Amino acid sequence: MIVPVRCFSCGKVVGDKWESYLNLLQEDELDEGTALSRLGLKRYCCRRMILTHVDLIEKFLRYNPLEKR
Amino acid sequence: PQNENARAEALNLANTDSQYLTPTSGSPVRGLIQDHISAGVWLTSKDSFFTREQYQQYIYGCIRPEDGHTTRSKIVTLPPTIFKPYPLWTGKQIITTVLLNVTPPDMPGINLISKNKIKNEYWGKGSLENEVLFKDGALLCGILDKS
Amino acid sequence: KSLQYLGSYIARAKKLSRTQIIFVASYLTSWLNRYVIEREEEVDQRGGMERFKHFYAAFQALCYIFCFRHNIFRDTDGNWECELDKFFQRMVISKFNPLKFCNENVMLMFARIAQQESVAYCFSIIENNNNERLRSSWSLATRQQFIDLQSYFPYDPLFLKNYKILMKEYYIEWSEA
Amino acid sequence: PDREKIKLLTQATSEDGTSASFQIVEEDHTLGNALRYVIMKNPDVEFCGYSIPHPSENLLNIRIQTYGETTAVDALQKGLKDLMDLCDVVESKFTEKIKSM
Amino acid sequence: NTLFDDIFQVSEVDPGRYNKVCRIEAASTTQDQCKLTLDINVELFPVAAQDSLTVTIASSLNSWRPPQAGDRSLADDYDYVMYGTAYKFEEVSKDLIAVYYSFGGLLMRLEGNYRNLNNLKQENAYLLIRR
Amino acid sequence: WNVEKFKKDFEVNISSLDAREANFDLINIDTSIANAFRRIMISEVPSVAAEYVYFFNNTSVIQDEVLAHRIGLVPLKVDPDMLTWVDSNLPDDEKFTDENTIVLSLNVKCTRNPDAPKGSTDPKELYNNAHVYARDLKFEPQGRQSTTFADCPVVPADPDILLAKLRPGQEISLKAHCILGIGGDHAKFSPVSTASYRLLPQINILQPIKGESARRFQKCFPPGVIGIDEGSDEAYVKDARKDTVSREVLRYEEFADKVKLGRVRNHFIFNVESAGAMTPEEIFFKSVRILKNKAEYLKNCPITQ
Ligand SMILES: [Zn+2]
Repeated sequence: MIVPVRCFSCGKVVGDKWESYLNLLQEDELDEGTALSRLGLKRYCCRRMILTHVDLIEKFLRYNPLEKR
Repeated sequence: PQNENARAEALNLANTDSQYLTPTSGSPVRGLIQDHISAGVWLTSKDSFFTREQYQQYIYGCIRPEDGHTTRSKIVTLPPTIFKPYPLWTGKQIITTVLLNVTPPDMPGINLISKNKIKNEYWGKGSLENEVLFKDGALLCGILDKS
Repeated sequence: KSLQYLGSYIARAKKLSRTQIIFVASYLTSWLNRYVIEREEEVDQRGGMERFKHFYAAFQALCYIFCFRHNIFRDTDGNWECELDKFFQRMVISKFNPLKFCNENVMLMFARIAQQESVAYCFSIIENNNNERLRSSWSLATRQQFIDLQSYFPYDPLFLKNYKILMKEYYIEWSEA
Repeated sequence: PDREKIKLLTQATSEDGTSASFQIVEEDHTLGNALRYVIMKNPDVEFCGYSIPHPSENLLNIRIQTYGETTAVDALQKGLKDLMDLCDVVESKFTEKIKSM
Repeated sequence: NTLFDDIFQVSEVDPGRYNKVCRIEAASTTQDQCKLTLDINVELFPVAAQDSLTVTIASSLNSWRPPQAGDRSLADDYDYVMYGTAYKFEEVSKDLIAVYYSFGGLLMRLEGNYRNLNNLKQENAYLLIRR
Repeated sequence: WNVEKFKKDFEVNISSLDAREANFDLINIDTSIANAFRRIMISEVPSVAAEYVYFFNNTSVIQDEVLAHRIGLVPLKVDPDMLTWVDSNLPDDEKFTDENTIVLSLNVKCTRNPDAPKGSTDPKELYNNAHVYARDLKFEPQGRQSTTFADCPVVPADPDILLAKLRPGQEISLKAHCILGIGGDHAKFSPVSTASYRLLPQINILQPIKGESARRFQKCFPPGVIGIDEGSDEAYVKDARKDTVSREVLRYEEFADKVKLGRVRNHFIFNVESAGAMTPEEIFFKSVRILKNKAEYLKNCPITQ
């Protein structure tokens, strides 16, 4: 749903890396493997976490029962 | 079961242990499968050698002498196959050692001439590894198999 | 259990006569002397020290009895009834090694008192015993019930207000002995 | 003390004590393998191995047999001591290299 | 005591499908009728064709335990030593005989004249090889 | 063997040390012991992490237990030596003390932003406090801690960890108790973003290889591993330490005959990354110490029959 905090296998913090990773692909126009490297994700353990994350939460958030649409 | 008559029956009549042979044709129903067959072909291969340290460790890891099979209250081992330049035991010796520690001591070792599923050609010229030979409880030739 | 009862009773029951007590001592040392004479040979043989529960049980009772009533076992001369001086030592140094297997608190108190009375010297045997311990074997599955059974004394003091008062005429508190 | 940690398995320990089996609670391969490595360096040890009955009971079984100069319990102690000393050597060496680095 | 020795010359060294063991075929240099087949841990004792190996079978060396301070035995005189069992004897012809040894699975077949192999019995034996 | 013989032969090489990761070799040590350190570093070196989370309110889209879980994964920059262990046999009142426990609070409400640049997608300008970060965990000192931790406030090691997201009207309100624990119990306590080793490469060539073979052979290993010498024109090994052991050589038929691939066999190349609380070297030291105490604690326990 939202970025996981740690990599499942490494233990390495990964949750601070989602918003920047998107900005790398978007703004700096890098490919995925270059951007992952720039964020320090070396082990394929860790590259997998950010490479394949689906920010499904951003869908959930569009249904907010506490505001007049 | 809730009373000693039923206990006695479940431990002596319907218990797993007897039921090695089926009553249909009188053949085995219990055996090892998959990993254990593949493992056996490898462990009992002529290419298989073990140092004193490894040999003793394989033995103790599988014997569980702290059981009802106090056939001795001391684990027995064989002398190594290769004495010099370096003490080495073969895989076939691990098997002989196993049987030696779990069969009755007041009773001669098993004698079997059998065959396995792998043709001699697969090992190379002059091989006899298809022939399974147990003499006095020792595996002297052949690998162990699904058969 | 009886042996615990027996020892607790002799110790506590105020209305007992010197001779009824000596009677129980005379039974115990007698029965004990025989045990050691007929059985010590079985210790270095096959089995454990549990084979001798009953020995320790009786030796406990007798030791316990000596704690509460040692002042009685000195006859007019100043000699010991039942040769307690010579007798205790013999058991203490035997192969059964009572000191190791009986209740710890009694064996300790017996040591203290026996040593004080020039009756026996156990304290080095105790030292040796709990040294060998840090570094004569008994399962402990069943070794505990015994330690349990040897800890219970059915006539240790009462805690019921009235009954206690009523018993006083019939009771020897430790402070009294 | 703590009496529940290590116990003798009296049904596989000989009269002369030159052979014995111990069951240690709360220990796996970590200590077991390291301890048998050390023990087997003792020249009076004729046999030694460890095993783990089951991955689900925290138990470690060590077997020691000696050639008769020391008891099995002795070998266990020398092994344990040897192991401690061995760690010291490592700690000290590592320290020096960090300093010198 | 010693039961058999001879200098053999190796014909073939076949690694089969293994990579620590090789099957050796070799003929005696002293008897025209004496030949040999032997599995060898060639990682511990490499052998090439045309090598000449001295091969000894002995009943004892003058139970096993790691070498100690100043142990001396027949093994000292050789490079490679194995312990094993004789498990089969056979008549090959009116004159010649073959004995079969197993060393924990590594197999030896020694064929020779029935007088040349007289001392070999169906017992255990040590095998000693030196280059 | 002998402990002195070991001392003379054992050796350490420190390739790179840093505040987060260490790369170093242990040379001439037995695999059983290298493995011990490795296991211990991952699973038995204590750390501080959130264990109990007390919610007073959470009307976000993320469920309590899940939120609690992530907070537990946040690596707290706390020296575990500054804390004593909790005794889990006491009631809750007695259980948590100023030597036992660290308290974190979290208190966010999301409101709508009036001054949003009309036609905006960014939730920073659309909403106030839409995004909740680990840095938003406030450290609330208890008792003596106002003093003890005055020189080192409790801060997550990775401030920018995304913890939750909200929309107008939703609030989160929680206190967390953070205590000592070990990785073997739960991985949130593991102090590593991983400690592991590899055995050192040994590439030994079984006969000279030169000319066009040398160039070919050289390309089966990463850049810099295999060198081609000028003069003999033959290939040689520059540094095995850069090799990844892909076994690529063994594919090409011409070479599979002429190379054995091995290790300098005990020789262990360790790589230790810290989750952020302690330095690598501290974590490795602590493990070498932990192993020694196991041996020491055991030597001093009486063997019960
Ligand atoms: Zn990862």
